[PDB]
Amino acid sequence: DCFVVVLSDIAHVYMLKNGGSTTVCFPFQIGNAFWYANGVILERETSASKPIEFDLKHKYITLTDPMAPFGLISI
Amino acid sequence: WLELMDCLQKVDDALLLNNYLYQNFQFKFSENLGSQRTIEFNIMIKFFKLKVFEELNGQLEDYFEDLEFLLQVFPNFTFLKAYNATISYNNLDYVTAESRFDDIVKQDPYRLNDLETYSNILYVMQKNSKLAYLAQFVSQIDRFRPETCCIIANYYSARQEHEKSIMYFRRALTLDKKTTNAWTLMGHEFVELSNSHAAIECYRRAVDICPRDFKAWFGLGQAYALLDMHLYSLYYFQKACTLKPWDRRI
Amino acid sequence: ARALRDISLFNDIRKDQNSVKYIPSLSAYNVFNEFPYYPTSASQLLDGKLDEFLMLSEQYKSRLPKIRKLGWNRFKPIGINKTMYELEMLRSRARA
Amino acid sequence: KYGPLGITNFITPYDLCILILIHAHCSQDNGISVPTAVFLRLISPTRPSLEWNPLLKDNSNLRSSSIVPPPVLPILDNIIRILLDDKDGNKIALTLMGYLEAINGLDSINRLMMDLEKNCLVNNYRSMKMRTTSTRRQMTRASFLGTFLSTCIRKYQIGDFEMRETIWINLQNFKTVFKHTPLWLRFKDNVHIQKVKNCLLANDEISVEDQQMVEFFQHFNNGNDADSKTMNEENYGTLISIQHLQSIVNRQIVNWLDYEEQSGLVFDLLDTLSLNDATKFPLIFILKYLEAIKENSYQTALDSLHNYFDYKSTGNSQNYFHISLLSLATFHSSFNECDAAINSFEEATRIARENKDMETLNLIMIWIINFIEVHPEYANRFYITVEQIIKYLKNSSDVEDANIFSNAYKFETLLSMVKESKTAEVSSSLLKFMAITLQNVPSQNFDLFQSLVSYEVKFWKELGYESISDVYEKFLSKTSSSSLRNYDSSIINQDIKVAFKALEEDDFLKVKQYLLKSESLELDYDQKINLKYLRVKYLVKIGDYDLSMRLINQYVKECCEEVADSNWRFKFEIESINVLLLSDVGIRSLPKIIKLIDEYKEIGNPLRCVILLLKLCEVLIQVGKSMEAECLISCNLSTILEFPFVRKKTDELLESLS
Repeated sequence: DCFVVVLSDIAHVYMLKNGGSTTVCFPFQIGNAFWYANGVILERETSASKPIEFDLKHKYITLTDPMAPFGLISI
Repeated sequence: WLELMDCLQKVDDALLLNNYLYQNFQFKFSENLGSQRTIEFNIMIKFFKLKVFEELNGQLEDYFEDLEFLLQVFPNFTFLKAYNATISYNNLDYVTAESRFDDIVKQDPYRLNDLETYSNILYVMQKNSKLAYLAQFVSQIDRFRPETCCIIANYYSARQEHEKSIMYFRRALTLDKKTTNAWTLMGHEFVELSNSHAAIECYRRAVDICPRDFKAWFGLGQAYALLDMHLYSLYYFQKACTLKPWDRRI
Repeated sequence: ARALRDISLFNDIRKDQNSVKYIPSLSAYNVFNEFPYYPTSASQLLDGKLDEFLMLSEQYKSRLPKIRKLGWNRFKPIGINKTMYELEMLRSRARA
Repeated sequence: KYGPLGITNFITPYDLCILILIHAHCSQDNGISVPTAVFLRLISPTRPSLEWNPLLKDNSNLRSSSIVPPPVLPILDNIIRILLDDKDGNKIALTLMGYLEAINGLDSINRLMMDLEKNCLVNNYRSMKMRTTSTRRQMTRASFLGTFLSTCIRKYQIGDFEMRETIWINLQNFKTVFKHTPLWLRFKDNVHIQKVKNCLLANDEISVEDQQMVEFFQHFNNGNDADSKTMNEENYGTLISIQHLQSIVNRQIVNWLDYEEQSGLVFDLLDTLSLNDATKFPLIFILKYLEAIKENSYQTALDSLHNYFDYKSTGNSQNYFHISLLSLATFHSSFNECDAAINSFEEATRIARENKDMETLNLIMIWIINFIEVHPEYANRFYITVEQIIKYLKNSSDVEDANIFSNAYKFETLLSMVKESKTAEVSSSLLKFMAITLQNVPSQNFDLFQSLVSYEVKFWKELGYESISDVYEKFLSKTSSSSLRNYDSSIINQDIKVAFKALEEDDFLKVKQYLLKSESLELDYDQKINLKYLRVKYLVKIGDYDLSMRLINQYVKECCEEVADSNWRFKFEIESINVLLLSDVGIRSLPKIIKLIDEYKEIGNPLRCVILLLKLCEVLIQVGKSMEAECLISCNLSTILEFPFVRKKTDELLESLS
């Protein structure tokens, strides 16, 4: 039972029911983050500056628990 | 340019300025000579690319084709080679960087600007006779540069003379307070003295200068880990995790 | 901190029933000489914390006579083969 | 009055203000004697050292028996407002005003230093009586002002000319700040300033030639703004010594924990430190730590807490690592983490053994049961049972304990009360704790004195005598709470009592909304049971009993296994009795009530026997045998009116029998 806050590229996972706090990094910048059952879906930052360029091959990251490595979506 | 590079804080800021330099930026063609006001054939923009992109260790773009272009125009420029050697240093490629640095000393024997990494390479490389040679030679030029007071301390640290080596690190920082890398080394030099109390402050100042120091967090975490306070050091190790997650050692 | 004896009651009953190593701090290390400062007495150690004013006061007291004490010992003028340290030594013996 | 703040080991502009006053008092030429209250407010904060541990000790000695005025900030505006209050204080305030106008240069500053040391200060009283030819009062070194002035003189001969230049630049900066104030305008002209100023400016030795260019050196240095000012390094607006800063913050945190102070001024100056004073003055970090707890910030508090323990440990040559972990454990217990604190505390015991010092273990052992007292459900997790500690502390020593035994006996009283021991032993044990606490000073040990009142009110309330409980209740402090138990616990506790009043006043809407807050708040165990008990009583009022009956017994079942709390086992038991008999079926409770009757007859608690008596009479009147209940209530009617809160149930039964 943990409350998670996601920054631009860093996530803080504070245990509320029991335990301390944890923190995880990410391969790149994150646009947004959406919760799903047992994990979070992370969307890459698309464009910033005013040139508008973006990536499309893979921009979504699935993680179950903070310590385990990330996973890739399938479409 | 240096004052402009200093105000940058994060890599995303560099991309914002780099775009601004490309679309809506142009020089006064009247003042500058012809065939130079073009952004693609400029030189400072190139030197800006090599500078900001790597000291902040940001994501590289338009960096390769520029680097070889500057090596062609400037084959004997001392600053580039030391920067080129520093690139080898930043990638944990010590053997090749040593060959790169050896050209600087032979070609330009009096340059107390990037030698701090040279004596930094030699300390990890071991070979005390060579360090004793460098320490005697560098101190002979002048003892007032920030670097000249960090090279000697490294030579004095290898000889297990700690009460003297601890002195030069404080000296090396006083000449130029921007060299925060000497804070972590000064902290380490307390640990070998079996003085954990003094070490804690030396490491702690380093993070207070700039919180994004992986070296300072790691050096402060160990000093508690050497003592029995294992859990009290867990937070410090956790903080260092976020700086360089992609490391087996941490 | 009454120690159970400053209490008059329990002190009265007892009569009837009868029938530190020092380690240097970061500020202690100075710039000029690699030898750290060693406090002379426990009074300068305030609850284990080194008083920066008190220690620097002793430093001024040490350096002050050092200027007057300059000429002693090594210094030798030209034309005189004996230093002034024993000028006052024989002068002391002169009256005594 | 605001400005950049910086620690200075030299003559602060504040220090000369005291030096100005002591010169007027000793000179005795003007016949102006500064009131003793004025000196005690100014010099006393400068006196060295008070010390204050982060936690594990609250106002053990910091509390002053006599209430003291707050320390004074280093602004000329604040100092004058002290002297200005008196009807003749304008004479005293103007004396300081004239002197600060008379001292226009560094040489003049040196004139004051030379005057005091050669004539005013005196080595010892034995030369006092032989100096009867002095026209000025003389001071001994060991006196209150003598020891102060000696440090100030020592602090003047210690620096070079660089030190004195900074002295005069800031004072003019300090002086000109007051010039642009409304108070200065009221004192624009006072004729007495010119009189007192001319008293000391005399014997200037030149008035025709040097003074034209004497003005030039000052004016050119000063910011005339006619041209661009001479460029100089940025200078701090206020200079304070370490000791003076220690007194302001200690007063601020004590005042915040539970003559008007300036919270705004103190906080702004403390935020402009150059990051090196914080290392020399580690207590600035914890001042944020107390503030961080107030808004209930987790990450912010931990960094400040860790920061305070990195700087303090190195300065103190004694090992203080064994104190840092438990305090962090204490911080962990404040946020109801509980389990995380246990692992942190466990490692504190191992480090203490390595130090091989006996005195710290008692501090560790005292912290043990204080944590268990707040959270009794964790008594099994510790490596030492609570009974083991009481046996050790009772025979700990005969000297150098003072407060250990006062602590030791109160923990036995809580266990005896929880263990539902015989009332003879509980009173005797409480007697031991009351006698030892009041023997020494109770004011300084405010924490245990409050805990005495909390136990004694609880002890006597359990006996059923509200008259005794009321007298001690006026002494229990509110909103004070205690350490290592949250910070909003006082607000919640006050809210519980409101809810109980609302149940009696039939404010079902208010309690229903509060019960919604209960399920998602983090509460202390003592707070958990009350709301757990509050929920049972509310459901009885509504009328739905199937859920409450299944709910009440699970509570008591876990009120006998998780925590061996007998008092809460009894209190939970009677609602089930009330639930049964209210549903016209109380015969099922007959086996249960009798097991408690003879059980509590041996114990001898009169409130326990009578409450069971009312339930027994109430059972007998709903069966159709009210005849004998009247006979039984008649013989015991005398001894059941002694308890006030049962009279309402007692009187109500009387009209029913009629």
